[PDB]
Amino acid sequence: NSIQIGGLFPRGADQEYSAFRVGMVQFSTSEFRLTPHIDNLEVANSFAVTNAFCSQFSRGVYAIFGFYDKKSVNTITSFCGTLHVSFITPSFPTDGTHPFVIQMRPDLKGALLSLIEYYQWDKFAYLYDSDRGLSTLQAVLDSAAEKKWQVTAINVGNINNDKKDETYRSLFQDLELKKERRVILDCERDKVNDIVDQVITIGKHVKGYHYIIANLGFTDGDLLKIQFGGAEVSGFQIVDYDDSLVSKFIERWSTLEEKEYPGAHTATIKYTSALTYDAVQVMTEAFRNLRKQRIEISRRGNAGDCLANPAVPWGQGVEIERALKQVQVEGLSGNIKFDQNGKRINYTINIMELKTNGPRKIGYWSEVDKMVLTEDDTSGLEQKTVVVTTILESPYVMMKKNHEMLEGNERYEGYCVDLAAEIAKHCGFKYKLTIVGDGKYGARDADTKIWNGMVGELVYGKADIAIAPLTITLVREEVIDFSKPFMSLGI
Amino acid sequence: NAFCSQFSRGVYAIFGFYDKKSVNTITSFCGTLHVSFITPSFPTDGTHPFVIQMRPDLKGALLSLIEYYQWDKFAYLYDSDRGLSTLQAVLDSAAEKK
Amino acid sequence: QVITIGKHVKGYHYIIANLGFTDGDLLKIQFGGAEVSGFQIVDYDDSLV
Ligand SMILES: NS(=O)(=O)c1cc2c(cc1Cl)N[C@H]([C@H]1C[C@H]3C=C[C@@H]1C3)NS2(=O)=O
Repeated sequence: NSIQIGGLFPRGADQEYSAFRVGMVQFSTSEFRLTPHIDNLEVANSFAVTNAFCSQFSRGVYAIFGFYDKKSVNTITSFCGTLHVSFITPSFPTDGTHPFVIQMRPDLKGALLSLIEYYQWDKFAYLYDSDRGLSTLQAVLDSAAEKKWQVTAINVGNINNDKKDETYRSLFQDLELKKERRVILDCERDKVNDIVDQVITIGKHVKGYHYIIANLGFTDGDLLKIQFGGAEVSGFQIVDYDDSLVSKFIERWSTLEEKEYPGAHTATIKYTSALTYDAVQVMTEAFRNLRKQRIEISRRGNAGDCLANPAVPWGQGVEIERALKQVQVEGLSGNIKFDQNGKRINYTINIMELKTNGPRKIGYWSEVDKMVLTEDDTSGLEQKTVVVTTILESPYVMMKKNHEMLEGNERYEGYCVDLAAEIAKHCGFKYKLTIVGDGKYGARDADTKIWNGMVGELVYGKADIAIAPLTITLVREEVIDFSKPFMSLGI
Repeated sequence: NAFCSQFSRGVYAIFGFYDKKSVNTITSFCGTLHVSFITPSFPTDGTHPFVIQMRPDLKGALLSLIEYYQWDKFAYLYDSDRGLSTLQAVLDSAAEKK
Repeated sequence: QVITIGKHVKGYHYIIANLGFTDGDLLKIQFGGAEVSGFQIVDYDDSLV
């Protein structure tokens, strides 16, 4: 059953079309085959989108797969909601709940709100690009108003190429006026690779700055530039290279010839191509389940003008979309589920931070569950809160009256408490205030030399330091050491 | 449907309104078919040919009025259906005039 | 390698000990913030030059 479909592809989406050609024969042919008529045409001109859509409807196909631009989303929704033709896409998700659209890209916005709330920012800059749309820009301003944030949002996308070396210099020097430190980028990969190079030229990647990339292929762009900088760069991934089928596709993908499939003989892959691959899995699961339920899709006639007045559609496409919304397989993004509208739920997004060795994950974020860090505590050097022993003596070390409600190093008060804070301020270490157990100053035992008290805590390696009323004698210098004396007294 | 029907009718000059969702469809037909279109609707953003528009721009006057009232901190309630060009405009002057 | 590891901000200061100071690349650290001085024996302003 070679079933007629239609495909829309931009002039330059060569990696994506090659991944579609791979996924075409990656799994098929125990059954029905596909008849893809490919349209390597533009996406900006909605008249061209109209011509291609009426051409493929003149063909009379059952389903159309491809991309759309923000100047075409209204046209695609307006034709598909009329003519009941199910349309599937990997592009940016739509704003309104529209029928007959399945969209392969998950949400980013709740993830990005989770990331900002995890880092606990208050004031930042937001460089956005207009031509991807403004839904995230609308979403962050509401929570910025509620969560008392201070956003300086800046449009950057309409800047031409021929002034594109000094516009960024004026832009970041205006950011130097408020002395910005925290930048969220929201662009395509080309604008990211343009803006990272201009940052690394004007010298803004030292320790102190902090960058969040709002894309899905965090490692799909260049990261060898600002890897060794000093700035810290975080982003998101939906394609995790650790997994079994992922690494299988990596080995399958690397061994292909570049000449037959352009952009294929690399290690990594674009997330757009990954979703294009999973789209074939969904689309074949559809016609699989319709032969499971044995429902015939016989058109039984020709199609005609797309301008038919009034045009009348066929509701077996409604049943096609109904069976599309029930597809649940595993793919490169993980599990998939759909809503009542065609939007994706049941996804998982990995949080990816850049380190010196390279990228690494620190946690995941689900469709309902918030940010769960994976407890990756590779911090090998923790400055230990050192052991400070003392004893209760007025006014050297005294209890407070409200010690149960307070905690720890706040509970004690006196001369020695004030002194130890000065020592730790001058020396930069961490400390915890402890008490000697046996309640003594300490002397040695007869015939066994067992120093008890505050002496043996330092002799026997128990306590680390002792700021306390201790008297320099002759018999104490042999086992512990003393500084210069700080307060004189007598019997 | 209406535009294809009237160009099949052989219209010499097209006039009518548009919302935020059909603006690309009409400018994409008119740039190809070279038909003069006239409108009282909201003005566009990019310089498109064959579109005459009677509604004047606003953003310069509104920025001048904010500078005259001498403000620093305010709220801004918007609707999306007329477009978001003014919202994109006032944020840049917010970035400049702090 | 300096411009990769990020040592050309305002504060650092470099002296090139050569004769063709402009014969090498200077578009890299021109906009940095560091200050770079050197020597020339071939002056492009002159007539025969
Ligand atoms: N007047 S006092 O007892 O509180 C007192 C006693 C002393 C102080 C400082 C004070 Cl405020 N520092 C001295 C040190 C300073 C120098 C000279 C000896 C030691 C080094 N030791 S000390 O003689 O023990």
